[PDB]
Order: sequence, then C-alpha cells, then structure tokens
Amino acid sequence: QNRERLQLLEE
Amino acid sequence: TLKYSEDLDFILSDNSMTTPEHRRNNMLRLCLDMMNNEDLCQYIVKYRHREVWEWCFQGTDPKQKVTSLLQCFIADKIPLLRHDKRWAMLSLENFILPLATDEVFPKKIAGSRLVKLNYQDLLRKLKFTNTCEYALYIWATYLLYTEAVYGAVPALARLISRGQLKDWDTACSLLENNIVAAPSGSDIEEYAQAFQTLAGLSREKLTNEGVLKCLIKLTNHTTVLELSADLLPSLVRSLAMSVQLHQNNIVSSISEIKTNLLILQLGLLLNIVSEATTAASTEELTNFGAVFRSVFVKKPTEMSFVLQLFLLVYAYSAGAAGVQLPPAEADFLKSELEAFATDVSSYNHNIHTRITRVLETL
Repeated sequence: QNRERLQLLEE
Repeated sequence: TLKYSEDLDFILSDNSMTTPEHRRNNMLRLCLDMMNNEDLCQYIVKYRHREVWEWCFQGTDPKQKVTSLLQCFIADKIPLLRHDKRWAMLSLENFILPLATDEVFPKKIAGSRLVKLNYQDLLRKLKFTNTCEYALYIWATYLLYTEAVYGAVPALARLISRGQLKDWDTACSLLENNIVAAPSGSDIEEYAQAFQTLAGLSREKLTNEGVLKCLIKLTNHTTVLELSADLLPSLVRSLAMSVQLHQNNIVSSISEIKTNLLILQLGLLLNIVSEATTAASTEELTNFGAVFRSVFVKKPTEMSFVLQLFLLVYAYSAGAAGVQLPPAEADFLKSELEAFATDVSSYNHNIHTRITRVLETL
C-alpha cells in the first residue's frame, strides 16, 4: 500500500 | 486518404533546402492542423509516423524558442513508443535539459500577420505556453528513460530556487530520478551543489514534499553531508521548528498531509543527525526534549510510525548534546526503539541499522 515509510532512504 | 498524404508531402519540405523561418512556419501550420484534426493525427501515426518525426526533430536548438515549443507539442501529440531509439533525436543533455531550465520565453513571434494569428491561435490551445514547462513535462512523461543526465541535478535545483513556477512536482521528480545510487566523484560534487541550493530555499520549501524527497535522496550520500557540513545546523533548526510546530500530529493524527510531511522531515533529520554528530547537537533539536517528556509521562499502548521515528531522531539528538536521561526515561526509549527495530527490520534496513547503532548508547 501507499503509505510513506521512507524506502527512499535506501536508494 | 490522399488529401493527408499530399498535404504532408507539401508541409514536410526538405530542411536542407529551406531557411529556419520557412521550416518554423511549416511546423506551425502542421501543429495547428494536428491540434484541429484528430483524423490527421491518426493518419500520421498509422502510416507516416517515422517520416513526420524525423522531419520535426531533424534539427533541435534550445535557443530557437518558438520552434522548440512546437517540437515539444509534436512529441506530446504523437509520441513514439517508449523504447523507440528515435527519442534520442531529442538530446536530454543538449536540448531538453536546457529548455527545461530556461524560464525566458518570447512573447512575440517574428512573422507575417497570418503567422502571428496562427501562433496565438495555437498558444490558446497548447497544454503549456512556454518551453520551460513543456520540456519538464515531456522529460518526465516520455523520457523518465534514461541514463542519468549530466548536469541535471544542480540545474534543476537552481531552477527551483529561482521560484518562477507555481508547482515544483515535476522538477523535483526529475531531480530525484537523476540522482544515481553509486555516484562518481563528479556526480557527488553535483549532488553537493544541488543540496546546498535546496538547503538555501525559503523555509516554506521545507514543507514541500517534492523538495524534501530530493533533500532526503541527496543526503543518502554521506559525502554530500561532509562537503556541505557548515549548512547542516541551519537546516536542522528549520526542520526541528517545523516538527515542533506540528507536534500535536506526532502522537496522533487524522491528517495525511501533516503525517507524510512529518515523516519526510523526520526522515531528513535522521539522514543528517545519524551522520553528523555536530548537527545532531544543534540546540533547537534538543527542544524535542519537551515532546519526548509528554510521550513518556502519558504512555500510549499504541505507537505509530511517526512517533517511533520521532523517538529515534530524538535519541540521536539527546546523545550528541550529552543529555542524560534518568533510568525510567532511558529504559522507555530503549524499549520503544527495540520494538521499532523489530517492525522495520524486514522493510527498511537503513532505519533498523540506525536504531541498532543508537541502542548501543542506551
């Protein structure tokens, strides 16, 4: 689902 | 039909035999027909797509603004398939990026009376009336392709900081998508530049989700933080005051906008404070003290991701400023951090890994 969970920190 | 076929033979005049004004004028007349006639568009795409495309994109020059605008409409009106190599006739680095980052667009067209009327008429119909916005749109819509574009990340950051557009979502997304995961030293210097630019924006821009994601993404490379270290306490103040402003939304929240915003500001804090112990001790971040006290006193059985993230960022602040928490406060923190570690371990190794590091001091 589309909830902000900061996966951005891993790219 | 014929009609379209003979029309096209005419309008697609040999570019090596015409002046740029005549070329421009035929392209204008083509765009305006296509804008007015979906049937002509279907015809082109079924039967003459490659010849029309090679004709439109035979020459590209970001200094010819009116032609460049027409060419952005063509790409948008009859796009080639995603992997068609003839998309390379629109050079990202030498045509699209320049157009995307230059806000100056002429308000008049040099030409006959009818040319000028035809141009006004087209402009009233185009999705965008300048190449800065059309070229951003093309780039993000059809060319999110693409190897990283050299010079894109700082040039986009400079475009945001000049502040001419009313919506940055597209600029930011293209900036974000042109940050690679294994940058060279040269990419890193570009990333440093861009980060210093975005970190220099008005405090308002620190509430813009697009900008925060760029800032998070740039700060994933710790060498960007070292090259920009003297700016970090200032960014930290801004972010810590913003979080403090919306502290009512940390424990509980019924706002998607406020929650995502706090998560992204805390994620950006985390990126800075877990790597720069000097910035972790910035005085306003230690005013997160107040909020942690609130939470500790009136315990809750339920801990949302945002509160967990707040506590992690707080543990970094406390540690760097030499805050000593009495044994109750320290054990509550250590304990909520360990539970957050068990949640995040299967989906965010970066956060887990930051929690572990911090628990060594508890």
